[PDB]
Amino acid sequence: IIEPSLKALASKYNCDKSVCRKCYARLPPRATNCRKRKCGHTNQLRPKKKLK
Amino acid sequence: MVAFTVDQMRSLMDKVTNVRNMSVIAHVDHGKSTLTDSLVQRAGIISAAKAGEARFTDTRKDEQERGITIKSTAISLYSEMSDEDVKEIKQKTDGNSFLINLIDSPGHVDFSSEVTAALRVTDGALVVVDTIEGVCVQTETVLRQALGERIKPVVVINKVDRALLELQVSKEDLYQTFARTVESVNVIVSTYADEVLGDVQVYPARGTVAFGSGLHGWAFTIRQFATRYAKKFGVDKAKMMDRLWGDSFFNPKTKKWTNKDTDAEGKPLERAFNMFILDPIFRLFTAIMNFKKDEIPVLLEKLEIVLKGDEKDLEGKALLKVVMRKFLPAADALLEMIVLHLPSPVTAQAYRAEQLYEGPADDANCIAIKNCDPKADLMLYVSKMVPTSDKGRFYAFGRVFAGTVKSGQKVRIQGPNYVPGKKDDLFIKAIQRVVLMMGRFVEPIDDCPAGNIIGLVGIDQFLLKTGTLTTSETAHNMKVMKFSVSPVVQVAVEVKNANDLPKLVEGLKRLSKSDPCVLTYMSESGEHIVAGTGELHLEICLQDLEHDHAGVPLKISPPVVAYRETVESESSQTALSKSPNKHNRIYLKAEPIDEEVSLAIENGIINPRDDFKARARIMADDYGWDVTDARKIWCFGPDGNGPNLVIDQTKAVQYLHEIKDSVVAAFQWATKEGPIFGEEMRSVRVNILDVTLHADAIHRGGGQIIPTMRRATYAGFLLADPKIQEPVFLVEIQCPEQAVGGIYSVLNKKRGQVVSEEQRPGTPLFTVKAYLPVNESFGFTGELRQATGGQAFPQMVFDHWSTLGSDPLDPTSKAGEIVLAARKRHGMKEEVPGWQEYYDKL
Amino acid sequence: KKAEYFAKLREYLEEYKSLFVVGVDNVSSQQMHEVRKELRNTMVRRAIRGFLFEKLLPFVKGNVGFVFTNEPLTEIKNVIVSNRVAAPARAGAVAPEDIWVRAVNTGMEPGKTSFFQALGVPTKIARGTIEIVSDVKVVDAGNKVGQSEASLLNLLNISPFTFGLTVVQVYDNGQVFPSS
Amino acid sequence: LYLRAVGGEVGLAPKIGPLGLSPKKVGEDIAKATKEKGIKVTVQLKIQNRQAAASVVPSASSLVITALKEPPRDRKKDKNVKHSGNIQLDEIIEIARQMRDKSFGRTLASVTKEILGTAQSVGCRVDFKNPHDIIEG
RNA sequence: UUCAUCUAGACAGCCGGACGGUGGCCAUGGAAGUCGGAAUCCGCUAAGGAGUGUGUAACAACUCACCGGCCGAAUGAACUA
Ligand SMILES: Nc1nc2c(ncn2[C@@H]2O[C@H](COP(=O)(O)OP(=O)(O)OP(=O)(O)O)[C@@H](O)[C@H]2O)c(=O)[nH]1
Ligand SMILES: [Mg+2]
Ligand SMILES: [Mg+2]
Ligand SMILES: [Mg+2]
Ligand SMILES: [Mg+2]
Ligand SMILES: [Mg+2]
Ligand SMILES: [Mg+2]
Ligand SMILES: [Mg+2]
Ligand SMILES: [Mg+2]
Ligand SMILES: [Mg+2]
Ligand SMILES: [Mg+2]
Ligand SMILES: [Mg+2]
Ligand SMILES: [Mg+2]
Ligand SMILES: [Mg+2]
Ligand SMILES: [Mg+2]
Ligand SMILES: [Mg+2]
Ligand SMILES: [Zn+2]
Repeated sequence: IIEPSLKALASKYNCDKSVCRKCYARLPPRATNCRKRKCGHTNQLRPKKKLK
Repeated sequence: MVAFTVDQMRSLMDKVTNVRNMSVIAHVDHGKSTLTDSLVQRAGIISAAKAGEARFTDTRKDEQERGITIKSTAISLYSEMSDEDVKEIKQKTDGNSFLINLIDSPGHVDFSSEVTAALRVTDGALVVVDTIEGVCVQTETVLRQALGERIKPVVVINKVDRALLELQVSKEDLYQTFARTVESVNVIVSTYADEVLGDVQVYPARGTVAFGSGLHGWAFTIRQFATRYAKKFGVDKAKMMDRLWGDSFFNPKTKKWTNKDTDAEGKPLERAFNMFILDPIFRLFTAIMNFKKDEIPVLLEKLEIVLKGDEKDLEGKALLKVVMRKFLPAADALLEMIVLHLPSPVTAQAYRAEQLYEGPADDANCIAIKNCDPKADLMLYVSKMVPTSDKGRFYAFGRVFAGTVKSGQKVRIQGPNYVPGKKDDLFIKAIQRVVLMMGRFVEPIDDCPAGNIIGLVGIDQFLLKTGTLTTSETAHNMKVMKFSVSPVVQVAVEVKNANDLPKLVEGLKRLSKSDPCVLTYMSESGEHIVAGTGELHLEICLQDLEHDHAGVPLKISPPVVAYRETVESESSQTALSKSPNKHNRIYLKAEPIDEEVSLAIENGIINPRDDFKARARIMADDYGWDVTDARKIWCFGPDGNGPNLVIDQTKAVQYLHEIKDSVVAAFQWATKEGPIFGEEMRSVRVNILDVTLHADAIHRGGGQIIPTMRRATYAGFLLADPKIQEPVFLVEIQCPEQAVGGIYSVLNKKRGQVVSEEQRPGTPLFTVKAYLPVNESFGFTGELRQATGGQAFPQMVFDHWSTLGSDPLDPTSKAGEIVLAARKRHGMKEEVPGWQEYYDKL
Repeated sequence: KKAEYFAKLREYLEEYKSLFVVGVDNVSSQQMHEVRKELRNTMVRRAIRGFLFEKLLPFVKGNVGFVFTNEPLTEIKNVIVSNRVAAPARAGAVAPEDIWVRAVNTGMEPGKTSFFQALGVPTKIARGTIEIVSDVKVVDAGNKVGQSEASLLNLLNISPFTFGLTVVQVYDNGQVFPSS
Repeated sequence: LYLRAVGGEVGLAPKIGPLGLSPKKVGEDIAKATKEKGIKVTVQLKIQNRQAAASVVPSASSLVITALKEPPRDRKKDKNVKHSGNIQLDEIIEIARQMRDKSFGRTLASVTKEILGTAQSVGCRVDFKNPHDIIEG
C-alpha cells in the first residue's frame, strides 16, 4: 500500500495523462494535439485509462 | 523435548483444568502449519534437526507438496512447565503438566467448512498473523467464525523475519506495525465477540500477543521478557510489563522512566520496546547479516550465546536461523499464552453449553456439560470424519462433553434429525475402539473422559457427515453447526468407462462423508452432481473421488439444466388430430394456467386421490377460475400428479368412459416429454370441445386414442404461443460494505435482480438477496469472489420458475438458442415439429 | 439586457449615512443567506468617479462586498462573526495552524480506526467505542495535509481551522475610523 | 439528533438504532404515530439521549402539497403514477408554506410561497406557476 | 470570410464562494444533482442548473457551469484556401 500522499504523486506521472487515438502516444493530460508527426499531430486524443 | 506415553497422556485427561482444546487460525500462507511443527518437537515427535519443513499436521500427500493444509488434522500433546510460570492462571489449575488438544487448520475460503468443524470441538484459538501481509481478508472471516461459537482468542504476529530482511525495517516502525496490527484485530472482536465476555479483547502487555517467525524457530512475549530481565535489575514485573508496550520510555543518562514522547530535550527516547526488547535482536541481524564476525562472538557473549560442533563454523543468515531459535524458542512463548490465557475445558463449557444445545438449554445433560462432568451419560459431537488409512472407512472425529467413552461400549448415535421422541436418526450400535489422534497415527486407548477431543473407529456406517451420540434416552442433539460457505459450485460427474458406475455411486457416499459440506445428489435432469464451495474445493473432492472413493476414471461436465414446456396463449386456432383408424376424432384448445394456481398443486393443495366437489369449490372463487369446469377434471400430469390438467367440455358425446382410460395414458406421455424438447411441462390446461368416437369397441382401443391425443395435444400447444419456463435461484450473499459493489456488477452481467439489501447492526456485513437464473450461474460464485476480493459468501436455493419474453421457437433468440442445443445434445434434429404435423387438417 | 445590469449595479446609489467594508475570505453562501435574514466590484469603482464628495476609493481589492444599516454602528458589529465559520477543509487543504490531538473516547464505532492507523496513532477500544491513547501530532507547522489526515479531522472528528467573516474599515458620516 | 425518510404507515432500522442502545421495535411501532389525509412521503426527526424513543415529524415541503390533494389512495393497488394532484387550494398552500419554518431566507410571507407553488412537479394543482406581483400575507 | 467579449476590466493562469424549498414529482430492492423518465419551477441572491464531470450500494467528499477575487490589454469561436 503506497501512502496516500504519494500514491497520488506517482499517479500524476503514470496514471493521470492523455493519449493519442491513432498514434497511441502518451500526451499531457490537458494537451490538445499530438506532438508526433506520424499521425500529423491529430487532435483526436483520449485520456489515458485508469485502474479499478 | 521427549515423547512420553499413550496412557501417560491418558492420565492427564482426567485433570481437565490442565487441558487446552484449541485451534490455529490464519490466512492462507500465514505460517501456522509450520508454527505447529515447532511444538510437536517439544513433545518428542519430530527431530529437532531438519524436521521443521515436513509439516506434520499436513498429513496428506497433496497437503505436503502443494504446501497448504486441506483438512483440519489434529494432534494432542504433553508439556512440562515450571512452578514460577504456573501461578499466573486465574482459573483453577492442577500441577505443572498440561495437555494441548489442537487442530491445525486450512485457511483457504474453500475450506472454511473444515475450520468451523475444527472450532465446534475446541475452546481456544491461536491466530497467526504475517507481519508484512498484516491482517488480510480471510483472517477477519475465521475470526468471525470463532466468536460465532464463543472461542477465546490469543494472537501471535509472525514471520517478523520478513520484517527485518525484506523490509529493511528500523525498530520503531516495526513496533508501529505491531501496534497497527493489534489495533485492527480488536476492532473485529468488539463487533462479533459475544457480548457476554468483554474480557476477550487482546493486548500485548496483558500477555495475549506473541512475536516471532515460526519458520526460523523463535518467539517471545513481553511477559516472557518481563521475568527474564527483571531477574537482574531486581525490579518487579507488573508495572514493568506495562512500561514496555506503548508510550513509556526510560532515557539513560537520566535513569528514570517517562510518560509521553518526552523528547529528552531533542531527539527523543525510544520505547522500552526498542532499546531493551529489540536492541538485542536487531544487533543480531545487523551485526551478523553484515558479517561483523570479530564483533560476532563478544557480541554473541554479551547477550548469552552458545555455539555447536558445526554452528560456530556457520556465519550469517544461516546463523540467524540457528542462533535465535535457541535464543527465544517457540513453544516457551506459546505454551505461556496458551496455558495462561486460554480457557481449560471446564472454564469454557460452562458458557458455551446453553448456546450449543438443541433441546432446552437447561437440560439435565447440559447441566453436566457446564460442570464438564465425566460421569453423566456420554455426550459427544462428531464434527468431521477422517480417512481410516485403510481403504475408505473413516474414524469419526469429535469431542465429548459428558461421561466417558470406552473401547467396546454400547451407545446411541443421534444424527442431525433426531428428537428424543420416536424413530429418527437413532442407531444403537457400539464403538469398536476409542483412539486419540496425531499426524495420522492414532493410539488406541480404552477409556476417555469428558472435555477431550478423540477419534472413534467403529461407526461411520451410521454417520453421514456430523452427529451427536449419547447414553441417555432423551438427550437432545447439539445445534446443527452451520458454516459460512454453502455448497454452490457444482458439476456433473459421469464415469468414463460405462461399467465402473457402481464404484462411482459408493464413492459419492464415501465422498459425502469426507468433507463436512460436499453435496451429491440426483437431479431432475438425471445427473450425479457434486457440489462444493469453490472451484478449488471442487478440484480436490473430485481428485478424492477419481482415486480413493470411486477409484475409477470419470470425467466431468457442466450440469444440464431442467426446463419446462408451457404456453402463454389460447390456441391461435383450434385443434383436431385423427387416428390411424381414421374413424375417431378429438377436438380441443390449450390455454395457460395462472402461474399462481399451477403452484397450488406444486404445493399440494389440489390432488388426484382426493375427491372433487372440493376440487371444484376451491379453484372457482379466488383463482380467476370456473366452478363446474373444476368438477369435470379428469387427470393430472405427468406422473399422475403434475401441474397440467384436463377437463371435459363436450355435448352428448358417444362413449367417453371407455376412452378415459386411454386419454390420460397419452396425457402422461405428453407431459413428461412433449414438444419443443421433451422435458416435463408445467402450466398449461387442455379442454376438450367435441369428440367423435367410432362404434363397436376394437376400433377405439388405446392403440387409437393415445396416438391421436399425444398428436392432438402437441398440435394445440404450438398454436398457443409456446414458451419455456427457465428455473431461477434465490441467492443470498453476506458481504461487508467495502466491496459490496462487486455484487451488483456481476448480478446484471449474469442477469440478476435484487430483492432486498440489508445490513447487520454495528457490523458492516450486508446481506443482499436476489433472483438468479441458473442458466447464467456457472462459474458465477468464482467470479463474484474476484469481484469481491473473496469477501462474499453466496448461498443459493431454488425459488421459482419464469417464462421469457425472448421467444423460444425462434433459434436466433436468446431463449431459443438455449433449446437450440438442447436437442442436438439430446440426439434430436434441427427444428421442432411444426403444428402442421400432429394436426390432421380435415 | 446587459443594459439591464449596467443599470442594476449602478441602480442602488447612495441610500444611507454609514457603512462597513468587509472581505469574503473563505465564507459560504449558506453563511451569507444567514446574515440577510436579520434586517435591522470593478464595475462599481467607476460608479463613484461617475456620480460625484468622497475619496474612499483606495480601500478596495480582493473579494469585497457591502452592507448597510444606520443603527448604532457597533450594534451591528456583533452579528459580524455571529456566523463562526470553523470550516473543516474541503477534502484536504493547507496548514494554517499547528496540528495536535489528545486522548479521549470518541463515541465512534470501532470500524473507523482505518483512518487512525493511516497516521500512526495508537488507539484502543473501550466502553464500546474508539478511545485514543498516547496522543501525538500529525506533522509540523505549515506542512502536509494528507487526504488521510484531512479525511480524519474534516468530517470524522469535528476539529477545524476557522475561516472567519471579517471587516476592515468604515466611514462615520464623513471620515473613516480604523478598528473597534 | 437524527432524521429519517419517506414512510407512509409503518417501517432497516436497527442498522443504526440497535448500536445506539435503543430497542428498535419500540420506535418502529411508535414511528407509525407521526406516520398516518396523511399517508404519503414525509420526513421524520428523532433526537434522544441514552433512553427510549423520542421522534417527531418534519416539515417536508413536498409532503404538504401531497396531503393537500385527493388523499384517496392505495399502496400498490394504484400501479400507474402518483398523479394525485387535486385542487390548488391556494389558501391551504399558504398556511403550509407559512408553517415551513419561514425558511429559505423568507423575505416576504409570499417569498416562502413562491418556492412551494413552483413545485408544479408535484402535480396539476389546478394551476402551475401562479401570479408574480400579487397580494401578500 | 463571418460573428462575438474587453478599461462598466475581457482571454489564460492562480485564488474564494458554488446556496435555500430540496432527498422536487414519476417510478426504484436501493437512486438525495450525477441508472432513468417527465415538471427544467422557484426562493435568497454579486451567483448557483431541480445540476457539467469523478464517486457511492444509497448519501458522502472531491468537479463544472454560474458568481467574485488577482493581473490591466487586447482575446475568443465556427469556417475557407
Ligand atoms: N520468512 C518466513 N516465512 C515463513 C514463516 N512461516 C511460514 N513461512 C512460509 O509460509 C508458507 C506457508 O505457511 P505454512 O505453515 O506452510 O501453512 P499455513 O500457511 O499456515 O496454512 P495454509 O492456509 O493451509 O497454507 C511456508 O511455505 C513457509 O515457507 C516465517 O516465519 N518467516
Ligand atoms: Mg484529452
Ligand atoms: Mg508428515
Ligand atoms: Mg492423497
Ligand atoms: Mg498450512
Ligand atoms: Mg504473499
Ligand atoms: Mg482409505
Ligand atoms: Mg380462468
Ligand atoms: Mg415470482
Ligand atoms: Mg478571468
Ligand atoms: Mg438546493
Ligand atoms: Mg436519480
Ligand atoms: Mg447515483
Ligand atoms: Mg427564474
Ligand atoms: Mg453532493
Ligand atoms: Mg470555478
Ligand atoms: Zn499521435
